[PDB]
Amino acid sequence: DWEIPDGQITVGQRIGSGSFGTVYKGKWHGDVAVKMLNVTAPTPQQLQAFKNEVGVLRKTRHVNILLFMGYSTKPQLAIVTQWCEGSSLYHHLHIIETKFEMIKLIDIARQTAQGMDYLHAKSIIHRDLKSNNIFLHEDLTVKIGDFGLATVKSRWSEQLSGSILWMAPEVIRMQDKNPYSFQSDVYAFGIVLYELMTGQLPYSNINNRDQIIFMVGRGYLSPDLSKVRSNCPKAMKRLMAECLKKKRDERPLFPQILASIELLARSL
Ligand SMILES: Cc1ccc(NC(=O)c2ccnc(C(F)(F)F)c2)cc1-c1cc(OCCO)nc(N2CCOCC2)c1
Repeated sequence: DWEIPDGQITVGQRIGSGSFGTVYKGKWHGDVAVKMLNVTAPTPQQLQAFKNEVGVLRKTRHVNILLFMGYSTKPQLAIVTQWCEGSSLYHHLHIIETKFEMIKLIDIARQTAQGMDYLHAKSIIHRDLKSNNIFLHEDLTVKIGDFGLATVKSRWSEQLSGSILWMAPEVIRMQDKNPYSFQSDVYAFGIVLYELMTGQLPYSNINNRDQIIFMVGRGYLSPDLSKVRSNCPKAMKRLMAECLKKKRDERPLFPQILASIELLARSL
């Protein structure tokens, strides 16, 4: 089992906090990351979202997926994962503005498609794929996770969460019927491809969030693919357009995406 014996995990510096949890850099067989899902006695919702997140993570054993290490219920509900030196893709592209070579951008894309293909084969829909959830371990290896603390685990689009730029037209329309599919994860991956190849977030010239929501959902607005840097291969721009298709069934799945990136990478 993955239940860590009591009084083994130690917690150090607070790395983040939100409505749905607090993350610390901790110690348990070396450096680890610890997520405290509750503070006071947990609600039945918190216990269930904990059981569901642990259920998802315990099924993952892949180099491009954040390493789940274990869990604790005493004294608080905790999830222990590996600790990674580095920064997320978001930090690199939009905060410190790292100028990666085209070969590295294609490799980050390949490693993300690699981890995504794995999750989909295990019937795990990410539901929140974006550059912030793509960690660059030692600024070289992609480690996909869900580092967000604004959202809860399980169920599917209540809403209320700013990951709108990576939302497929069918997800951004905020309908009662569950809009989440493998294809909505592919659209989010297409947005990540846009960020890699442009170095920008889409719709940067629109200052109104409700207008972005309305227009993407209605198909009036889509990413400007002419913004992709000159050295972006024609196959990559073609793949990006395929992933961003408004009709979800027209979107390629990750075994196809992965084969397209692997062929692209060999032909540089
Ligand atoms: C500790 C923790 C526990 C569970 C989870 N859960 C998932 O990752 C998850 C949930 C649902 N599904 C999946 C899916 F991948 F299958 F989709 C994955 C995350 C963390 C966590 C939070 C976070 O946040 C930092 C503050 O934002 N930083 C990290 N780092 C680890 C690497 O070193 C830098 C710090 C780890």
